[PDB]
Amino acid sequence: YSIRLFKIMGIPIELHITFILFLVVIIGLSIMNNSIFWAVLFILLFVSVVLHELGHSYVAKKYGVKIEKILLLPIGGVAMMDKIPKEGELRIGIAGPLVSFIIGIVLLIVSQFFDININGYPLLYTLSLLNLMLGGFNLIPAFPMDGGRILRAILSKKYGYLKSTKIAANIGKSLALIMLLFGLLSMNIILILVSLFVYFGAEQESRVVEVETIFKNI
Amino acid sequence: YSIRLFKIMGIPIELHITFILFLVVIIGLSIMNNSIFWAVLFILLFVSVVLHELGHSYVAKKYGVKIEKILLLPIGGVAMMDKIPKEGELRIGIAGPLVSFIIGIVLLIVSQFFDININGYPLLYTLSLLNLMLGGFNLIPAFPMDGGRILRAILSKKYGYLKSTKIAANIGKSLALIMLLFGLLSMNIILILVSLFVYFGAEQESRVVEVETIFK
Ligand SMILES: [Zn+2]
Ligand SMILES: [Zn+2]
Repeated sequence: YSIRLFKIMGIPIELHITFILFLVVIIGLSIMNNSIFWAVLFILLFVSVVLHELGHSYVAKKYGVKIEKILLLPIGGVAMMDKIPKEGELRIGIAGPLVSFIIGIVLLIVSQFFDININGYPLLYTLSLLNLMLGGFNLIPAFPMDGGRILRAILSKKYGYLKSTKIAANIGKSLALIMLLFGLLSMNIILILVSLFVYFGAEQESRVVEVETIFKNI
Repeated sequence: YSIRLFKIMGIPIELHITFILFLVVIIGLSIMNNSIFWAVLFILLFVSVVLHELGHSYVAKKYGVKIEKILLLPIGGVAMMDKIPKEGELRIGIAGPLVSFIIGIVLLIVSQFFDININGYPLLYTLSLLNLMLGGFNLIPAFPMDGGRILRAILSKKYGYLKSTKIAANIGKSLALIMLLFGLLSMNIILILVSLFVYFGAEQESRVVEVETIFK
């Protein structure tokens, strides 16, 4: 159950229940206390997320418009697609990080010649920063971050799709575990919570790929 | 210890064993098959790391400027320095990743309108990708990648340098090890190799006192 919002660049943008309930809790927590910008941030963040998962989309269309919808799950955003070529990945993958990087580098320059001050925080400036992280972070050569499909790509035709998958996927698992060890060691929920997303995000890849391979190898 | 190479702008530039071992693996890999590429890459990487360690430098000179040495790793650079002005951390740390990032994003675009083919291998394109990974990789909160000098900072104020360094550095050794077990267990040299760079990278950052010698 998603809720229509509006279509941009010819792609349906939806809001998942999980995202709405999540948003509602945020909007509410932006009133139970005066955490004003916290709510606005969440909004900017996901607006930015939209665009990132849009660039990803575009470069993809120019390969097979399996792009039906685009729903925002509280953990970022997912662009509902279908079959994805193995010789188009490397592009579709970096596609999104470019967009959010460019957007971030521009809004960054401009947010030094003009911006909007809300209780001080310069929306323009703030954003560029986020886009920059969203751009750069999605480049760590690991899974589920774009840099994972990208690293697999560069590797694929040399280590075989499954092994080259496993490497990316393995490093995720690697990073996640360590992240956990310290989120669990300093008892800092968010660290922990994120370590789990990343990790099961990497594993969900080995599983499917792997299962698949076995099925192809008859 | 490492091996002297050459200096620039009055700063000694060295090459940690990390790069020698990595060199060695590449030289050997260029005999495993009729390479050109593996040698090419080592050069591209090296060049890209230099630039990464240059951005780190610039933003630094516009501050404390305390740049005495520069150790280069295929991962990044453990540019040995001292006092770090307030806001030089956060900045000097991300300074390098941005360079590596922009350089990578630029050459990436360009390498779709023009390139240089060496026995096939497209130099510009290749490059962009290394800088992108080299940029993105250094965002992992551990040593010696840049995401550690920055994690130390955010942490520092609540634990203090001496042990606040150990923490990040410890995170590295721990991360490394695990990664090793993976590379070791799946016989994937790459994991293994990086696993080593990382580790000895933490061993070399987790230092606090170093007694050298000089012959000028
Ligand atoms: Zn993405
Ligand atoms: Zn660096």
